[PDB]
Amino acid sequence: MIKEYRTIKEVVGPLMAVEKVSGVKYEELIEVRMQNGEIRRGQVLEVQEDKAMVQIFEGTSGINLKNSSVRFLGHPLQLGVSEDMIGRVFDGLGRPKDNGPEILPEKYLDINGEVINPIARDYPDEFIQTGISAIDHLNTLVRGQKLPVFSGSGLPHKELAAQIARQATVLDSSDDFAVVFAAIGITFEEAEFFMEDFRQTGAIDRSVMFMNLANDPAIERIATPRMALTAAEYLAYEKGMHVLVIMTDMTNYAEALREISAARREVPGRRGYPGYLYTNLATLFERAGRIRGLKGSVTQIPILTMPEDDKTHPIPDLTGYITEGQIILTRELYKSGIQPPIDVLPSLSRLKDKGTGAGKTREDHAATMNQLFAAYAQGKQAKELAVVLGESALSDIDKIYAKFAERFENEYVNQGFYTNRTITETLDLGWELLAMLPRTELKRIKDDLLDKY
Amino acid sequence: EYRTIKEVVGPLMAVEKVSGVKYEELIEVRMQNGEIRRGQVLEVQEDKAMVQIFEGTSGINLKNSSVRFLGHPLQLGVSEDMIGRVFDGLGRPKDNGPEILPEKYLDINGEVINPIARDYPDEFIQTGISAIDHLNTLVRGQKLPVFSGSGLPHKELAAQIARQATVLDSSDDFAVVFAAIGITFEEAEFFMEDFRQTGAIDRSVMFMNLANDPAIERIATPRMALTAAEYLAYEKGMHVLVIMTDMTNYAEALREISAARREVPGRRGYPGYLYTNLATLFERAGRIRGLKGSVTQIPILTMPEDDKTHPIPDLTGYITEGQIILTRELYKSGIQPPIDVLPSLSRLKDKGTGAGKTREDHAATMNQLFAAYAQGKQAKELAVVLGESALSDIDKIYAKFAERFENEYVNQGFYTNRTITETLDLGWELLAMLPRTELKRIKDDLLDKYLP
Amino acid sequence: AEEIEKTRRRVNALEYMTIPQLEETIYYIKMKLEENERAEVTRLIKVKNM
Amino acid sequence: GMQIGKIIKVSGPLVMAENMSEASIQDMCLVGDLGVIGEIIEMRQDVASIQVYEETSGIGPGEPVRSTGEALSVELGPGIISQMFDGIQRPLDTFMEVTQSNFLGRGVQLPALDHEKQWWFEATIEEGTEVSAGDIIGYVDETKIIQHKIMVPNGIKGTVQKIESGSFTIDDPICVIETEQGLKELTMMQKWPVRRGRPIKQKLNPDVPMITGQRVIDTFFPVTKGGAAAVPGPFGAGKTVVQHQIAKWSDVDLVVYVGCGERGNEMTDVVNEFPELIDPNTGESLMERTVLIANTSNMPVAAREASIYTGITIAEYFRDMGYDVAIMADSTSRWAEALREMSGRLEEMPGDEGYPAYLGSRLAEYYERSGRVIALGSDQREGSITAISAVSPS
Amino acid sequence: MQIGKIIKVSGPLVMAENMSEASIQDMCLVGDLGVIGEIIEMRQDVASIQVYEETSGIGPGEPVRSTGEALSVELGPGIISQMFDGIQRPLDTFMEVTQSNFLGRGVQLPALDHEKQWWFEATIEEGTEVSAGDIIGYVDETKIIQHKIMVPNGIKGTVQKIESGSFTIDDPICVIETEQGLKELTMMQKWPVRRGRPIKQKLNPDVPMITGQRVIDTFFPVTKGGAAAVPGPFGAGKTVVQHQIAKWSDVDLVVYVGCGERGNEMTDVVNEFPELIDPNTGESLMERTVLIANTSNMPVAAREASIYTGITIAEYFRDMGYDVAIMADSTSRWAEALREMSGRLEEMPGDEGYPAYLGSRLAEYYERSGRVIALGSDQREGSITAISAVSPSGGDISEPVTQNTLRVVKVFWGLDSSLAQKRHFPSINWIQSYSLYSTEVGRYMDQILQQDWSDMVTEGMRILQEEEQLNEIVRLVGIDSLSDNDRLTLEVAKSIREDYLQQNAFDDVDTFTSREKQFNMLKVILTFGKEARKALSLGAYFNEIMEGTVAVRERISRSKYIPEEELAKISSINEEIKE
Ligand SMILES: Nc1ncnc2c1ncn2[C@@H]1O[C@H](COP(=O)(O)OP(=O)(O)O)[C@@H](O)[C@H]1O
Ligand code: ALF
Ligand SMILES: [Mg+2]
Repeated sequence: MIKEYRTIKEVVGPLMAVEKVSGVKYEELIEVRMQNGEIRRGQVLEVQEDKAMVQIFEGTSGINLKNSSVRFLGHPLQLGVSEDMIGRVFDGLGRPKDNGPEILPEKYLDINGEVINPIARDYPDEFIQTGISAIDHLNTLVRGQKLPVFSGSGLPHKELAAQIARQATVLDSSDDFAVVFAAIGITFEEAEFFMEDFRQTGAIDRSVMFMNLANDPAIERIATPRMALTAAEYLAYEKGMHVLVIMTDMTNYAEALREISAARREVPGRRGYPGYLYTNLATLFERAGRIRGLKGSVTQIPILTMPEDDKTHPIPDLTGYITEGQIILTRELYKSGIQPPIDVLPSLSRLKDKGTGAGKTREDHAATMNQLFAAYAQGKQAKELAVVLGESALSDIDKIYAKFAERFENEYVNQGFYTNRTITETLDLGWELLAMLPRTELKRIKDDLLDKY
Repeated sequence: EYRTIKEVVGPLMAVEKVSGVKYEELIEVRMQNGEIRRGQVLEVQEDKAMVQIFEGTSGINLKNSSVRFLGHPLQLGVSEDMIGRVFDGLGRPKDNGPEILPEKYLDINGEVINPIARDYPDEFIQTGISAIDHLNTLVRGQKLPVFSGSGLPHKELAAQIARQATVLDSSDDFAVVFAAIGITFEEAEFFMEDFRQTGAIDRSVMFMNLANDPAIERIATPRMALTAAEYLAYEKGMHVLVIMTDMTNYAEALREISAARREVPGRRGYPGYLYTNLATLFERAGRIRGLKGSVTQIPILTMPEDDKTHPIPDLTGYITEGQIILTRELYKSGIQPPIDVLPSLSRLKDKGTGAGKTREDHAATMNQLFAAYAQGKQAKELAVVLGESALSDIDKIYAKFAERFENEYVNQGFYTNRTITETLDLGWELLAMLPRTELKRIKDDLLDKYLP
Repeated sequence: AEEIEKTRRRVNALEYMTIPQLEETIYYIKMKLEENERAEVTRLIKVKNM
Repeated sequence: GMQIGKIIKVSGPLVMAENMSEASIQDMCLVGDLGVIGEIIEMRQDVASIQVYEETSGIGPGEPVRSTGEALSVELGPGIISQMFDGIQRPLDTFMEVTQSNFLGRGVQLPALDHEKQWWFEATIEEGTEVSAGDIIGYVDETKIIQHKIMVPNGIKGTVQKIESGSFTIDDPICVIETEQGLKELTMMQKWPVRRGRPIKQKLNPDVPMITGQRVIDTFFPVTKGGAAAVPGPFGAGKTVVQHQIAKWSDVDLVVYVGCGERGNEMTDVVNEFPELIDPNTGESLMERTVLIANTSNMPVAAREASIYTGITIAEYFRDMGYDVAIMADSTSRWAEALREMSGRLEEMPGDEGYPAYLGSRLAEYYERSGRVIALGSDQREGSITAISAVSPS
Repeated sequence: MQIGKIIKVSGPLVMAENMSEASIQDMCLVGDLGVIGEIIEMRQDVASIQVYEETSGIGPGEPVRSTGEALSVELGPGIISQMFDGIQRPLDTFMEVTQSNFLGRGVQLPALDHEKQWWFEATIEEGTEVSAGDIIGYVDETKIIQHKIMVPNGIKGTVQKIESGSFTIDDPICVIETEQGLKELTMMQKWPVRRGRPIKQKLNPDVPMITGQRVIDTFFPVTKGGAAAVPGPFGAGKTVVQHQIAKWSDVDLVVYVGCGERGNEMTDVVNEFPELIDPNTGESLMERTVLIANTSNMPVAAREASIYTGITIAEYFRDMGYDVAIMADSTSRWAEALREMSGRLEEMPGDEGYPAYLGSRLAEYYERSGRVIALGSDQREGSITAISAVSPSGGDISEPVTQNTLRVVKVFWGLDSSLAQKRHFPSINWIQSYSLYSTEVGRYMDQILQQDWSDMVTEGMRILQEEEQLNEIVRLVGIDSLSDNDRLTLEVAKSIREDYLQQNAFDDVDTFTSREKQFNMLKVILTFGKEARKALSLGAYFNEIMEGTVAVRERISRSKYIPEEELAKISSINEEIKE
């Protein structure tokens, strides 16, 4: 029957307590009929005795207690999945916002998703050519990989994401990428720019998107990323597509969970954030990879703005412990006009060793790559010495390196947000940056690879 | 007997329908399968009393279980036949030897020593270590701890001091009371194997509390040792040496008990009454007026993150006379024992060293080798900043002194007993490198007596 | 004069960069630790009331 | 006639007892059958929470608790000179001999002063004289150096009805005053809380330079009669050497050495070396004009917290006789370690570096009680208290 | 017979009344779905059930049934080369029944295959006094590991009837005449994960382990039966060590436990293990590896079980007399699972919110490992080596997890971020890391090759210690006034860091260094710094001796690359450096 009660106990902020109820399940989607006719959705957070504590996604603004009702739906929050979702605009809860026809759902999947069996998993060794030498050579991106982009407030993190989805492809194949985007509490100006770039590319129709802007209620931001990953795996493993996931801003997502964590009077952890943050971010990031027997795949490129530009903040720290590597944008490289301002020293990719080599990219990629970082680290170390102790004080051997790191930033990394360089042009460029140093200083490339190149 | 179990939250359980219950009272749980488990009272109320079970509450049925109140806290069955016997953190036998008929049953808490009744420690103790006996002299009745760290060889040094501890010309053997607090079975076996292989077990009484044993078992372990050390020294007149390690695990056991009572911690997440807790154990020592016996306490603690401002070493320095500090830099170079003498001090070394005590040149050579090292260490650094060309002929000797003092004086070995005579003469050989003009602290009356 | 100039700029950097960078660094380090333990014991009082 | 309360709950060092409506806040109590040292902290209805400063093993519900009816106070009279006490004024020289033991047993309570010893009272005032708080009625040669002047205790206003010289104990009445509240008798013993200071007529500026005998002090860094000096004491700096020369050569009447909290063997130093100092003007021991406070680190925290508050109360008492008293604190860094411990046990909001937030006000309470003051009474004699405290930072 | 009724559901915490017959630590079937849970606390008739599955869609009023037994595992044939979840359920069989690639709810499956037929070869004969731990027979589960079936604990009697044949794990293979009566024994025994398997005596581990890593086997060694911790930040190399240690350990069994990490890590581990063929055996590394996997997105309470499950499986194999190495990657996620439960239990949190009993549970875990005399008349020698990975936030090892860990472990493999970003691998901080076994392993290694290895290792550590002293006094001052003698030590430390410590797992050669190779490379670099000291003390300038030794100094670089057969190449560098 229609389970709806009218005995409200108390309303405190985004939380709400109903008494004299029965049959209420945990994580149950609810609806609040007020004294004026408005409907606001919510989820159950705790059920004890005849009481139920719920969280209102749109907030409790102007709600009379005596004359309101709570409609329990008896099921968790679901998403109407269908292939007609392609090229549609949904809000942060799932309602379409592009003023189009209603989707006829082929299925209703729980937004929480499901855990892929590690035995049923397929290890992603596929190579993705992103057109960016700092990624394709240094921190290789593979299909089915968990590789986020760390950025800060004001940094061109939105320019870099459009560049990657515009230029992403795989070697010896013609398959296209079904991009899935999710806006989490961002401003309208960032979202509109992303929309205009997607239109320009011609991939807008392929992408499925969920929109939660800054003026939207913060409580619903907890469910918006779970909307996308449910629709992403729906198109990948069930429909047989290669799905790419790009989300921003994940920083606003963590802020949304802390609001409920603070409203629920829970036991805080680091900087007031809830203790289960590593787990809660894991429910989202581990929804990626390939399954044996299915032609689909889920690749994730998260985006977060580091609060106070601090990597030891709980948001970017726990993200690194879950995701396979990261891509870090520094304000110092953007300060110098480097596009993209990718700092490749602290960045890393962990799935690339199986994605490079002969037959995948180039035979000698691994040896050049290893040789690059080591010499860049010392060249940057020498530049930081030149500016302090003087140019002449630096050793002549180090002084050759000081120029090594200068060209490796203005020419190698700095390539622009619209340059799709090939993997052959990227690795050939890398040797040209290693030909400066004498052959004796290239110790982590074998003679066989040194002689042939 | 009570069969009223109301609440069980982890290893803690509450028993209602109680009367006359006391704090830290021993209880005994009779389970539904006949299994017997013991416990201690962490909190009492008029209608209920909470207790922590040592073995835990795994598999306990509240309805069909029973609890027996003993009416007495953790007491020690003290006796003189304890010499050579090894117990656990609760006084239970561990070596499977013959049973001990207790002469008395004393509560492990003890009593506070009257400060005017306390006597002045005057006798020197030869630990066999040059870095200690010469520059940081231990005195019979002194509280002198050992500040170590996670990974520093404090177990080898703990086995060396208790093995090489002896008093000069006293004709009475030193008594050793060793108490392992929450150490691993490997480190515990290293201690037990070293005391048996050298015959020091014939002089020692060992209490062994492992790490996996209950937290309430770690708290009573120092109280067990000091109560027996109090009995051997003050009731029998023996000279007792008390050694404890690791002291940090005793503090963590207080935290598990403090959080079990929902007490808000103090500085750095530790209970507020720690100062009283540590001083209660550290001040149960020293010679007593009218009694020939004496208690010498040597705690050993590893500093978290090698921090001296941490509550464990900060409060210990306020209670104990001095501190022996080990450094990670000296251990990674091969200096055994890695005892840095610059931050180490002894607040009672002045009475321990002198004529009749050790030798007349003890105080002078200490102050001479002390300043010679600080000057030699800064000279070696001057060779790194200004190069060897800036070092003069005198600075080259000072840099050579520190290097030899690190490798030949302090670096003696964890199995090397050096007499007070062999220690002072080595200092003179290391000081013989510098010219006399360098040696200013030592008067020429004694400088012309021992300088080779 | 050349070695005078190498030492001169060596000295200058220490006074104008290395030592001041540390001095400000220590200030921020000590600042954080105190408020962190100050705010950490604050919630422990609130949790004790639960 | 104190109302005995019954413990209802015991947890850690904290003990709860009901039926306590008669007791007042911050009073001292003998907790349990044993009678350990307990201070009332908070009280709700008839239930009072009591922080126990001794070990709490062996105590539980049902055991009674007796309130002393007063806050931490001191017995002030003849006997106090040349006798050693602790932070809560427990006579160690009496504990040693009477108990026949070398320990301070839990629950063992002994009176501070000697209530059985005979003293020759020399009546200096005659009957019929209007008296108020502060006037001296007579003195007793308590010690060879000092003339203990018995004063009229506070709160007494009337006419001297009958007085006579002779020999009495500190519990015997030596005078009778015809007050507004009826006839009242006065003894040579008076109690005063260590928390609140003794009242005065008018505090004065310490402008009388003190002659310490040390050239570096009296010339460049002089302390005045009623001043205050803070001394760091790093090991090896001869901190005890400078201390002994000040307590011996300074032109003061009485020295009140206070050991806040000290290491056992470091304290034994002071118990043996301080009596070994000879007073330069007569040739007797310095103990004759000194009242020593002895607290090791394992003493109850109330002894370490109120260690300086005890001696300053004794100093203010002798100050009101017109005497100039020098009080010595070594070390105050350990005294704050007692207040830091209190802030943790009481679950208070912490100040800087763990010390309580009221640390600055507590130090203000102490050093503001010392100084050149005008004691109460018709004589308007000038007393002096000079504080020489020692600090030992971490 | 009691049917409990739920009264509260708060995340993975479910409270239910009418439980008065059940006991603590009992497994339960919660809700209409029947999800797996466990009682953690008990108040009156209400029991707090720690649920090991997702609790979405469960409310008050649903039935809950106990099982009477605690969390246990099936120790018998069919466990080798198989992966299971936190409760030891076979994930491969989980796929075959539900017929889906996704994890479900409310399903219980036995760990081992009870219908599989094995060849039990009886070793003991009827009429022998037997007790707990005695071996009555064996089943060759793989080529190398001889799975010996032993007498379970609590069974002490005389064998009456026993013979070989083809039986299942359930089928009775022996009948023991005990005092209680005639008891039938099976090839499978159940054992509680939170109760450690008993032994006869705890021995001290002094036999070191050959891991193949140069920084490990030389400066910070771990003995068979030791406890090593690997703390470090993300991307530092914590999982690379666990994989490479398992691939090249001389142990008889490997128990790799994935705790709260990434599911993609488990995939390549299960695929690469059957390919890593041991040439001396012909079999692979998979046939001695037992995998337990509970990923980060799986239920949080299951992370507790995964830790106690692997250490229990290691004890079933150490009782046979075989060396076992258990891998805990990562311990931090387990610690997180406790705090999240402690917050829902309104318990008093410690530093960073962790429960105060964290150091107790850690001490209760590592104390199971070590060299032990297994129960039985043969007095067989077993050992368990614990290699744990800790993941402190921001590389801050001052967290309680790492601090409590370093108070019970003996080896500390601290990983550094600054070296990992410089592509230095394995990124082990030499100054920061340590090993309490470095003294005893030095004595053993001194004897096996008959060379003063303990003191030439001390010389290498001293050189690396002297560099840190120089580098710290020279970062800000600069090296321009560096004395000629001091500059040599800098070039000695640089050779030690890039040639010996810097090694890559991916290259087939650098992955393994034998005991003969680790000496030859050390002999070249150490004799270089010792004899080139004599060159600089011959009135030589610094600039010179280097310029005329670039050819020797390069052969020193590729010294790791020399194949095991061609070691003479490495030892021949000692004479050319002298000349
Ligand atoms: N011993 C090693 N040799 C070569 N590369 C390594 C080594 N250890 C770590 N790395 C590099 O670091 C990356 C992350 O290592 P991993 O152990 O997964 O990090 P974590 O510390 O997060 O477990 C790897 O993908 C690899 O490229
Ligand atoms: F990325 Al990790 F431990 F695997 F930090
Ligand atoms: Mg890892």
